[PDB]
Formats: sequence, C-alpha cells, structure tokens
Amino acid sequence: RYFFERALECYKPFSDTVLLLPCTARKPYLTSRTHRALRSKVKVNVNEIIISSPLVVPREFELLHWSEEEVSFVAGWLKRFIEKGGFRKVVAHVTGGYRKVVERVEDEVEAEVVYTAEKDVLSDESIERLKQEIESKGKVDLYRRILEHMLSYQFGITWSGKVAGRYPELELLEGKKRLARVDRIYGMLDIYEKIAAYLLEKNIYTVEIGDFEVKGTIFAGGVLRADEKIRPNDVVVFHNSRIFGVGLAAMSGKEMAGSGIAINVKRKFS
Repeated sequence: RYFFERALECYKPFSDTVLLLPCTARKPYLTSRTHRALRSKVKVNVNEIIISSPLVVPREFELLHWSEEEVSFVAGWLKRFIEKGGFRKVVAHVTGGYRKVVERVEDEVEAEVVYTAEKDVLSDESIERLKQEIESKGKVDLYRRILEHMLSYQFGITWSGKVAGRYPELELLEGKKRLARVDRIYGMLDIYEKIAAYLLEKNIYTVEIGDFEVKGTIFAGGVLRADEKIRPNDVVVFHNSRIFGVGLAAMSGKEMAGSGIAINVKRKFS
C-alpha cells in the first residue's frame, strides 16, 4: 500500500511510450533470463512496467490464477502508473492472464494500447512486432534513472554523479568517494557523507541525539528530537554537537521523541 502510493508520487518517465512486461521467477526482474533475452534482441528506449501480483512495478523501483479480484486489483494500480506517467502509448508485451489485466486498463485510459505478443514473448514474430512499436534512435541510461528514483522514493531528493558497479549492485560516485549504493540485503539505498550532510541541512529524516559516544545502537532515551515523518525501516541522519551519522530507524519519528532501540547505526562522521 505504502510502496504503491510512494512510488506513484515519485514516478517520473523519460519516454512517451511504456513497455509492459511479465514478472519473472528470478528477481530483480532485469537480471532474469527472459528480460535479458528480450533486451538482447531489441534496444529498449522506452519506460518499462513489470506486471506482477499483487505488485505492479515500474522498472525504476525494481530494486526496492488471475482471479477477478486479482485482475481487478492489479489493473487498478497499473492504470495509476500509466496515467501518472502520461504515456501516449502502451505496448503490452505480455500474454494470457496478463493481457486480461491490460485489457481492463485499455478501456479506461486515453493512451493507445497495442499488443505485441501472442503465445511467446520471445518468439521471432513477437520481437518483430515489438521492434515495430518501440524502435528508437539513440539510447537511455536506465541505471541512472533507477538510482535517481530510489533517492526520490527514500528521501524525496535527487543527486548527480557517476553510476558504477555491476547490476543490481549499483553505486553513485562523486570525486573518488561513493555517494550512495544499493544494499541488496535491505533492498534500499545506503547513503554516505555528502547526502547525509544535505539531508541534515534541510533538516529532513534527521534525529537530534545526546552528547554521547555513538557505538552501534542509539536507544530512544538518547534521542532529543526526531522528524515526525520518520518511519521504522527508514534511513535517518542522526546528529549532535560533535558528529552526525547514518542509520536505520527502528521506530517511528514519534516513538523516538516519545516514550527500546531507536536507531541501528551504520556509520558516523567527525
């Protein structure tokens, strides 16, 4: 519910066309054999949305029996992303139950909806139909959009830098230091000094703490004030008169400044 709503407000397309694809057994979806084979036979320069259940997932957030109720629920969310994205065309490269989901949305959106797959999403006929619908001139840096979207999702900000690492372990670098990196364990971005510094400045996702030596844990009693918008598993930036750091909130911003373990410390800067 939270994922859906937050991703929807942070969703920013770079194309007027969106490609719909089937979810896969292996995740994150971009590393699956099907998605790799597809992107291998056709240069994809339009936005992508992976249809799954119950999750509808724009490719940019992929790192964070089709009953009536299920088709209805998935169609509802898929429609939201299509309309929020303001696409002029929707290319549905999916089959069976997935087409039923898309078929539900087609009748409610202004966008043109074309179907390019019948039986096999990877057949020579399907890839030719697909190419004829999304063929594009140059290229797009999908990795940068993904990292930018995760920053937006988690902190409501964006940042520039060099994109590095092997997918899905991407990083954003500035100078010769990392600004952020994908944490495959927690499925979110870990941030470093410059960003945490920026968040501290704008006083967002910040928590003021007592003047004690920080070591691993910060209990609620050690928290002076905290951003009320802070939710449990959120990355927060704590600080006092001598240091500031990065950690994982264990409780809401309300519980901290209220009345257990408040933050699991990842690192700190002098």
